[PDB]
Amino acid sequence: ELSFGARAELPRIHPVASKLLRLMQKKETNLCLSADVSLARELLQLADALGPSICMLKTHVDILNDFTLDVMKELITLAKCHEFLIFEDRKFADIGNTVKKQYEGGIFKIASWADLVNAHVVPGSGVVKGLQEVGLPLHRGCLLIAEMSSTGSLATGDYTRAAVRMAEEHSEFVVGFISGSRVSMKPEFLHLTPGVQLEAGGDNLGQQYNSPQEVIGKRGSDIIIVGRGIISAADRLEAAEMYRKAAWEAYLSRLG
Ligand SMILES: O=c1ccn([C@@H]2O[C@H](COP(=O)(O)O)[C@@H](O)[C@H]2O)c(=O)[nH]1
Repeated sequence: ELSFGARAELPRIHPVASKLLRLMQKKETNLCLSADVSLARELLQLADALGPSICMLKTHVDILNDFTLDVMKELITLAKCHEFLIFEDRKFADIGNTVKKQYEGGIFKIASWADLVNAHVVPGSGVVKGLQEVGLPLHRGCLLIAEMSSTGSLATGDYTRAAVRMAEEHSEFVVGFISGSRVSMKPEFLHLTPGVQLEAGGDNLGQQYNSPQEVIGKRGSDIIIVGRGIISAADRLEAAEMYRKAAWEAYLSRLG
């Protein structure tokens, strides 16, 4: 079991994964902020204040009421300044020919600003092939959704195994997983886990929470993704620091 810094140097590492792992090690953070807000100003103020505490900022561009490409330029300035990646949680899930256009084009031009995107595996490997046609030339990476945090998830058993095989067969572009646990035994792949809070509970629409210690320490994931546990708190900086310290110590204690 290797440190993030050592995993950044693995022979088969993807450049996006390497950049991420190096800044995780440098900044002692394995926290991804889920910036689930509707105002550009709030997104940018969170990115600036929490930038030092996070390895990654996850977006849902399609809920920003005042999206423009200039907002994403300003977010990139902050990502470069504070050293974090931008992950658009778009969950591409269509045929290859369609997702290529949804990734490159339209109003959002996701591929122009997102270091990482993700995809569901249910359509078969054409979803990855279509994305990679845009993402490989743009030096991007992708995460496959192997497990989900929500009640009634069908991403279990053979489905999870299919996601791992699809990732391991598209390693030029796929850099890891959305999962609740370590699902790949190959250390070149990242594991990012949403459904994380310090306290037990859930929401009223099927979200289920587990703690950083559970998902990083016991379940062997790499990165926690935290939305409301930070966003709904009064002091979002202190909340981010609490989640960062929790995830980082769970990782260290796992390492030995
Ligand atoms: O299995 C998954 C994959 C993605 N997300 C996303 O991660 C965030 C979780 O936010 P919260 O429940 O921490 O507020 C949301 O943006 C949600 O869309 C999940 O919650 N579960």
